[PDB]
Amino acid sequence: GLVPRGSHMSGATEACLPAGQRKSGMNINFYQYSLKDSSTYSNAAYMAYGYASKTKLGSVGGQTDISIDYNIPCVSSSGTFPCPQEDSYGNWGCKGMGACSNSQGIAYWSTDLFGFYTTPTNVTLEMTGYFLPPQTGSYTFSFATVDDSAILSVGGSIAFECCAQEQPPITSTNFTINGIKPWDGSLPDNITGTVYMYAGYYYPLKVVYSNAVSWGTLPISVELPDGTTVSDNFEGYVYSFDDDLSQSNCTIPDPSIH
Ligand SMILES: [Cl-]
Ligand SMILES: [Cl-]
Ligand SMILES: [Gd]
Ligand SMILES: [Gd]
Ligand SMILES: [Gd]
Ligand SMILES: [Gd]
Ligand SMILES: [Gd]
Ligand SMILES: [Gd]
Ligand SMILES: [Gd]
Ligand SMILES: [Gd]
Repeated sequence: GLVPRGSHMSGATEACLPAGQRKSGMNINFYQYSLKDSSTYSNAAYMAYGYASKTKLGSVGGQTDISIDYNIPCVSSSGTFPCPQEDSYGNWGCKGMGACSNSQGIAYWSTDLFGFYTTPTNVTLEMTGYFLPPQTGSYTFSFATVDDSAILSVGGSIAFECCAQEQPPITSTNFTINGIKPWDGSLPDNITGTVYMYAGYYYPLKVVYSNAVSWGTLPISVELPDGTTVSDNFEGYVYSFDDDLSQSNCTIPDPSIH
């Protein structure tokens, strides 16, 4: 055949070719989330778009280094230092610091989330941008763990619409990774999702992350078609573009035949 036949049942992931000035990194938007609310973020509609109905706190652009690793303070005999969760013990102390005098269960203010001053104990954030595959093939995105609730979505009309990165969130709940905190309690370290991508196309990427209490954690990785893994620092892979709703040709519904 002179041409490829295309993915079966138009199953290729939609991608984009935005024509404007590319910027390195993802945009991060921050939204209010209530301390100790362990229910709101267990709903798919909230995690897909509902988060943006709460007050927007602010934003930071140009972020390439995207994993979350937030540790609450331990107010200790020798001063105040962040405590790795695995080093916390008793009621409570932090290994190497002694007993901590402060509550685990209050809000704490910090810039650790992308330099933005907020409460990482209780917040929801939305990361948007475009993933640029350097290689054609299967990419496997993963969260190593999820504390508390998160989704990852890849593709036009799944993450967001082409050339419209800055618009209000779309309603798609067809998540690439569903790390939504279960009602039942529990969940494993499905957690991963696979997308077949064609080199040189821009794939919309959305990550929505929430925490209700204390520690927050979301280690983000992707396994490339060559079997190597990129973790935390996605520089060279993620980009933003200012909205251009007028760019008629921006959406590529089927990169497998374009
Ligand atoms: Cl601290
Ligand atoms: Cl100790
Ligand atoms: Gd990092
Ligand atoms: Gd951190
Ligand atoms: Gd940690
Ligand atoms: Gd940080
Ligand atoms: Gd669409
Ligand atoms: Gd947490
Ligand atoms: Gd592999
Ligand atoms: Gd803009």
